[PDB]
Amino acid sequence: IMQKSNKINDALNQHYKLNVELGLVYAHYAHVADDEFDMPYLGKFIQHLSEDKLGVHKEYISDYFKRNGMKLKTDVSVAVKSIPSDAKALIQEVYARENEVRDHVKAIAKLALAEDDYESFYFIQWYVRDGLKDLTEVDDVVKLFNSSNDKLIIEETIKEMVE
Amino acid sequence: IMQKSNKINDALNQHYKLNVELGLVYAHYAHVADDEFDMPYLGKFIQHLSEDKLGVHKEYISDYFKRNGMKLKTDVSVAVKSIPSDAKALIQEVYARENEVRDHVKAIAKLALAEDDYESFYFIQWYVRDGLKDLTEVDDVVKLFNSSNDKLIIEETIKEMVE
Amino acid sequence: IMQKSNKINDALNQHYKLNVELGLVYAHYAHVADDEFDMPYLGKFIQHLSEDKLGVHKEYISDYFKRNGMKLKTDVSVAVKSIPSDAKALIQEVYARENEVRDHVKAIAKLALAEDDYESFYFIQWYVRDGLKDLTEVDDVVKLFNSSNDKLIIEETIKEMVE
Amino acid sequence: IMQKSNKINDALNQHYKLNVELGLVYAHYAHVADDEFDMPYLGKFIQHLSEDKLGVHKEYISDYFKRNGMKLKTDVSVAVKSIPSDAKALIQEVYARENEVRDHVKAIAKLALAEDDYESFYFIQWYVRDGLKDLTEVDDVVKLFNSSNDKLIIEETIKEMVE
Amino acid sequence: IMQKSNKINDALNQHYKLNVELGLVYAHYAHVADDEFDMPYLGKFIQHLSEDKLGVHKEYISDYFKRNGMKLKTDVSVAVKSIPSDAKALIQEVYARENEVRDHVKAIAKLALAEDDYESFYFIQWYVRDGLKDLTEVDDVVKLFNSSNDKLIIEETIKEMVE
Amino acid sequence: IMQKSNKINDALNQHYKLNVELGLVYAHYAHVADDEFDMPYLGKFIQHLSEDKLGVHKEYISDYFKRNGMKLKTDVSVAVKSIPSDAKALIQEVYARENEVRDHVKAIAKLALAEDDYESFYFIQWYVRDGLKDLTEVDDVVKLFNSSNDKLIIEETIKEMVE
Ligand SMILES: [Fe+3]
Ligand SMILES: [Fe+3]
Ligand SMILES: [Fe+3]
Ligand SMILES: [Fe+3]
Ligand SMILES: [Fe+3]
Ligand SMILES: [Fe+3]
Ligand SMILES: [Fe+3]
Ligand SMILES: [Fe+3]
Ligand SMILES: [Fe+3]
Ligand SMILES: [Fe+3]
Ligand SMILES: [Fe+3]
Ligand SMILES: [Fe+3]
Ligand SMILES: [Fe+3]
Ligand SMILES: [Fe+3]
Ligand SMILES: [Fe+3]
Ligand SMILES: [Fe+3]
Ligand SMILES: [Fe+3]
Ligand SMILES: [Fe+3]
Ligand SMILES: [Fe+3]
Ligand SMILES: [Fe+3]
Ligand SMILES: [Fe+3]
Ligand SMILES: [Fe+3]
Ligand SMILES: [Fe+3]
Ligand SMILES: [Fe+3]
Ligand SMILES: [Fe+3]
Ligand SMILES: [Fe+3]
Ligand SMILES: [Fe+3]
Ligand SMILES: [Fe+3]
Ligand SMILES: [Fe+3]
Ligand SMILES: [Fe+3]
Ligand SMILES: [Fe+3]
Ligand SMILES: [Fe+3]
Ligand SMILES: [Fe+3]
Ligand SMILES: [Fe+3]
Ligand SMILES: [Fe+3]
Ligand SMILES: [Fe+3]
Ligand SMILES: [Fe+3]
Ligand SMILES: [Fe+3]
Ligand SMILES: [Fe+3]
Ligand SMILES: [Fe+3]
Ligand SMILES: [Fe+3]
Ligand SMILES: [Fe+3]
Ligand SMILES: [Fe+3]
Ligand SMILES: [Fe+3]
Ligand SMILES: [Fe+3]
Ligand SMILES: [Fe+3]
Ligand SMILES: [Fe+3]
Ligand SMILES: [Fe+3]
Ligand SMILES: [Fe+3]
Ligand SMILES: [Fe+3]
Ligand SMILES: [Fe+3]
Ligand SMILES: [Fe+3]
Ligand SMILES: [Fe+3]
Ligand SMILES: [Fe+3]
Ligand SMILES: [Mg+2]
Ligand SMILES: [Mg+2]
Ligand SMILES: [Mg+2]
Ligand SMILES: [Mg+2]
Ligand SMILES: [Mg+2]
Ligand SMILES: [Mg+2]
Repeated sequence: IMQKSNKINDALNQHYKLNVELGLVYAHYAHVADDEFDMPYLGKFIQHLSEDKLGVHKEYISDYFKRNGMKLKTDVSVAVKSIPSDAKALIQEVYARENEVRDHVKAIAKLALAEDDYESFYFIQWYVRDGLKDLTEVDDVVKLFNSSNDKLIIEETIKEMVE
Repeated sequence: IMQKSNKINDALNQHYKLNVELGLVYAHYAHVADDEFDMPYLGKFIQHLSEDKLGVHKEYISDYFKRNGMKLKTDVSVAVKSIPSDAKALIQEVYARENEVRDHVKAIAKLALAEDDYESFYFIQWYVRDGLKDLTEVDDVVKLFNSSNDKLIIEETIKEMVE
Repeated sequence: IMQKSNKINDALNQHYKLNVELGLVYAHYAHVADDEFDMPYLGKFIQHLSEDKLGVHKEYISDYFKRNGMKLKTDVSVAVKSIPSDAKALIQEVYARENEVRDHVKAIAKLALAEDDYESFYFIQWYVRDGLKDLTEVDDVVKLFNSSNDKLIIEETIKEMVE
Repeated sequence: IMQKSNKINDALNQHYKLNVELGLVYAHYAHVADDEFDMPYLGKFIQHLSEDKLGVHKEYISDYFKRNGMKLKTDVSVAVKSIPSDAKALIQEVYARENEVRDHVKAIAKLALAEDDYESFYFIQWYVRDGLKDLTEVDDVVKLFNSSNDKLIIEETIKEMVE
Repeated sequence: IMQKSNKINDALNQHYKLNVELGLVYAHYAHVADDEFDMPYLGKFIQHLSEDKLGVHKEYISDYFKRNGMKLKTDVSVAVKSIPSDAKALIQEVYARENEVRDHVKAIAKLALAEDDYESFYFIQWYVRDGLKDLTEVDDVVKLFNSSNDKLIIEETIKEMVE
Repeated sequence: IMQKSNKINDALNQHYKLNVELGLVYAHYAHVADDEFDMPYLGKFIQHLSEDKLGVHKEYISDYFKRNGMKLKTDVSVAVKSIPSDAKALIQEVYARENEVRDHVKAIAKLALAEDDYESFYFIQWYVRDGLKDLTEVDDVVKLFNSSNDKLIIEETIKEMVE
């Protein structure tokens, strides 16, 4: 009498895929921030976000599926074929992707209510809140590039954020 | 006077890609071991191996590239399109893939000597040793399925291995 | 039945001499960084590298010779007859010399294999790894001069590196 | 795709046999050093070397075989049919045998590279280093017999070495 | 007025030889128990018994000889030319050899009284008691193979015995 | 109104050079004491003196120059082209060089007073005292070779001095 929603199943499989692929992209951007742009703390901030997407962001869905009978799907393809031209544009790109996360998460909450899937509406509340948190942390680094022209000042300020 | 080997660069980019894709496959197999085969400790063993491949196995290469000027490439595609039929065949599949890792790692060591790239030969020694270690840990779980017909006995024995 | 290689003996005596003379040059550059360029932390970084070259870098060879019957040779001549014009070029010079160290160390590893001197190949692995480490630490200071125009910002950033 | 080298298998079985038989000989020499030559600390030094050869020196090979599918062979024959005439010649004999160990270990490293068996080249690095260490510790006792004519002085000096 | 018995000297040299050769055989059986029969705890039990035979069982005799003027003889030959077909028969074989130890030890006690060698009768009391102890510990593992058909149950039970 | 004395500048640059070159010679003699003469504690005593000359003895001058505007000069050449024939003559040679240090240091103090350079007279007081201290410590080892014919007795006595 509690059959899982296929629509929610698909939307969460899509979101699983987004977090894997985002995490793989951020792992690359973390590398570039350190190696090419000489900003290892910016690299550490982005690497932390990468391990976040490839960790709890995907594991919570996988665990959730175990409990309710939804089917997990692993279908992944991502190629980092060009890189932003400097550190500001790099973190600006990360921002734009985190903003899209908020839009994807919102669609899932809306769908969960349309499906009368209150377990799924409960489960997604965490993503609803974290969408704004991850976006805010990234926004706190974007602001640094408009507040100083000095890479090492910026780096020094980031070091108190991923501490 | 210390220009990086393109051949080693490619072979390590390929190995980076193998560890990402293997890690994504193992994350799926971990899920199935718990959810479908009712073996959450086998699932915990495979999840640990997944986080190993998607963690230090790929990060050491990325860090190494930063030091020597090799170029990191992120080009990933993996789809888990069928799953082994039971827990024994699942861990047997994991075994077969770890055995292939040893063959890939051996080719890189051999290439590093052919290139007179002793930094790369040093760097790969860790993978040379870990290839046998990961294979042995997986082999220690395969043996359980030939030693008992009782899933819960096996599960109980695995619990002292990923402890 | 285990007679020491004269070729390895000479190559390690040459490397002993390189580390003494490099260490004496860096001791001078450390002085100049502090006294002339007003960068005492850059001076502390270079002094640490000096004591590294004049310490374990030369002592490991001397100890090794004691064990295998190779002959130690002390033949040293170095004069610091001009100094780079500013702090950036100073650390750039240190970089260029550490990069040459990697090339010298690589020749010794290659020779050890050609001689079937596996004790010497083992012994040099430490230098193979440290060549990249010392180069990376120096590279981490070079990057600072391209990341800021402010000596005191740079100095402040170096202070968290030789801490 | 990772089939074990029979040549390495044989060379390591031979080395297993050497460490057993050497250990049995040293256990006898330890006895004689104490009982016949009145040098119990020299006896303790040689007994420690005996337990070294009959312990980790043979166990590491046996463990290694478990991991890679090589076959262990136990084929042992040793008879101590004459004993050196005094303590100096006793420790001189031990020295000569440890020097031969270095030659045997070197042949195995060389063979491992010829076989492209990098797991075996990794595994033998420990023996490559320990060959010089055991030889050096034994050499440190040989030197005592050329530095003093007084057994009890020598004994007293050995007591700070196997401490 | 206290001249050592040659008969006891020979019987203890023979027993020294038995403990060396038994210890070498058990080291091999320990390997097989783990590697071939997938029972590493059974392997750990047999390895412990091996180090027992090759340790105090032989050292007590060697020490005893030092005190009373008996001559130590090292004459060793052992080849493990076939292995029992499964774990039960392996531990059954170990049992049969430990039972023979009790018979050999009993002959020495009897001889010591016939020789009026009360020091030797005292010295052998330890072996008289340990013969039954080692036999009992081995018997406690034999019983497991008649109490369960499940290798992993047996393994789990052995793990609380060599703990 | 406080212009640095060129004469003191030269005399301290010469003394800087003496301590570097002496330190390099002692590092070699330390090696020989251990390796050739079988006296590792004598080697440890001489190595400590080497690190003394190449450390504070040269660094105090370099630091002093930073404070008063004197120019540091690095002009070093030393070759150890023959070695004394035995341990006594080795330490006798070290003694003779430390005695010359006292004469060089005395000339600098005398010059500092002739120049009315009381900062330089203050600065050299440390060297005035250390000249006698280093000479006394070396003299305490020379005395050992006239007090015993037994290398190991001497070695044992040195071990309580560089402790
Ligand atoms: Fe569907
Ligand atoms: Fe976080
Ligand atoms: Fe599921
Ligand atoms: Fe792209
Ligand atoms: Fe940038
Ligand atoms: Fe998050
Ligand atoms: Fe600041
Ligand atoms: Fe700060
Ligand atoms: Fe701060
Ligand atoms: Fe290419
Ligand atoms: Fe692990
Ligand atoms: Fe890079
Ligand atoms: Fe598939
Ligand atoms: Fe199953
Ligand atoms: Fe691993
Ligand atoms: Fe249990
Ligand atoms: Fe249990
Ligand atoms: Fe338990
Ligand atoms: Fe030569
Ligand atoms: Fe350092
Ligand atoms: Fe030497
Ligand atoms: Fe110059
Ligand atoms: Fe400057
Ligand atoms: Fe270094
Ligand atoms: Fe700060
Ligand atoms: Fe600050
Ligand atoms: Fe700070
Ligand atoms: Fe064969
Ligand atoms: Fe030891
Ligand atoms: Fe085996
Ligand atoms: Fe013999
Ligand atoms: Fe003697
Ligand atoms: Fe050893
Ligand atoms: Fe003493
Ligand atoms: Fe004493
Ligand atoms: Fe003492
Ligand atoms: Fe007899
Ligand atoms: Fe026991
Ligand atoms: Fe004896
Ligand atoms: Fe047999
Ligand atoms: Fe079996
Ligand atoms: Fe026993
Ligand atoms: Fe149980
Ligand atoms: Fe239990
Ligand atoms: Fe238990
Ligand atoms: Fe002048
Ligand atoms: Fe001192
Ligand atoms: Fe200056
Ligand atoms: Fe000379
Ligand atoms: Fe001498
Ligand atoms: Fe001094
Ligand atoms: Fe004494
Ligand atoms: Fe003493
Ligand atoms: Fe003492
Ligand atoms: Mg409604
Ligand atoms: Mg070649
Ligand atoms: Mg060759
Ligand atoms: Mg080849
Ligand atoms: Mg009677
Ligand atoms: Mg006057």
